[PDB]
Amino acid sequence: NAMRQRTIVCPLIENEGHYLLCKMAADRGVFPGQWALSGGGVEPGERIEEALRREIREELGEKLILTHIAPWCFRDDTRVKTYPDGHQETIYMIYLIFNCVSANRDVTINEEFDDYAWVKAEDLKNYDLNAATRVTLSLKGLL
Amino acid sequence: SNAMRQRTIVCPLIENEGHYLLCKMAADRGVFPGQWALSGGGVEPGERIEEALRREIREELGEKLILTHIAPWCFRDDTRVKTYPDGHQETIYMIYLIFNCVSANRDVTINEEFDDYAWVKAEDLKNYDLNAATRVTLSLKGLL
Repeated sequence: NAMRQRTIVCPLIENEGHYLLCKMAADRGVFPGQWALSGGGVEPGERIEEALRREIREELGEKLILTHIAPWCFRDDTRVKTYPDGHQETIYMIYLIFNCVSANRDVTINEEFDDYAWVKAEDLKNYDLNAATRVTLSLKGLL
Repeated sequence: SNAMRQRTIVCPLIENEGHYLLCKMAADRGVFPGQWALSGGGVEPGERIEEALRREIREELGEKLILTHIAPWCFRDDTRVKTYPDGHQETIYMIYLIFNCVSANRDVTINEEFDDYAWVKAEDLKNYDLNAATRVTLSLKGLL
């Protein structure tokens, strides 16, 4: 019952009353094509905002310009991952969620996603959100 | 990649009847020796962060203090030189996970990290020599 610890940095990116959501690539997860916030794990020797900027660059492209980044909220969770050989790993995850504002809307998604959208705040509640994203947006009072 | 030691810290802001618990760090150890502080410590592998918080409270403040409300509040990073009892020092890159907390009672037994403790109302906080991290946190809370 192997374990891993992951500190996840997650930007909630706003631009003119719209928030960026990304559609998870079809091969990811149990429910194909749910919408989510971007983000990923901090690497050893990396400051948390450096990790956030790296994740944004990797997933959303280097043309997206951030005008503001600030810590917002955190929580933890656990996930049991089952491997092809049948063994399972418990992943202890700490979510660090940041409020961010972008200057622009230019996004080039990587292989993690199949689509993206700048969603009007009042429209977020109509999207097929993944579980973690639903929890986060509910905390923000956006749903 | 920088070469610093890293640590995730869980930190409770503990209120009881409108007073906040401050602890005075011993003069020869800690990130902020000799100043008044919010407590806190590291998360171990396999521990949920609230379990780590509760463990740290039990170790530093004793088993009799009962936490009746705990909720994530805010986070930030910090870099500080930590002092050890043997006299050596290290620069540590820390993530602070700060929780809003309420205790049922005021029974505290402090460990060797501290040499005093007090339950302090907001109006009186600036009267204490608060460490830099504690001051930033209490400001974010609107108490300062």
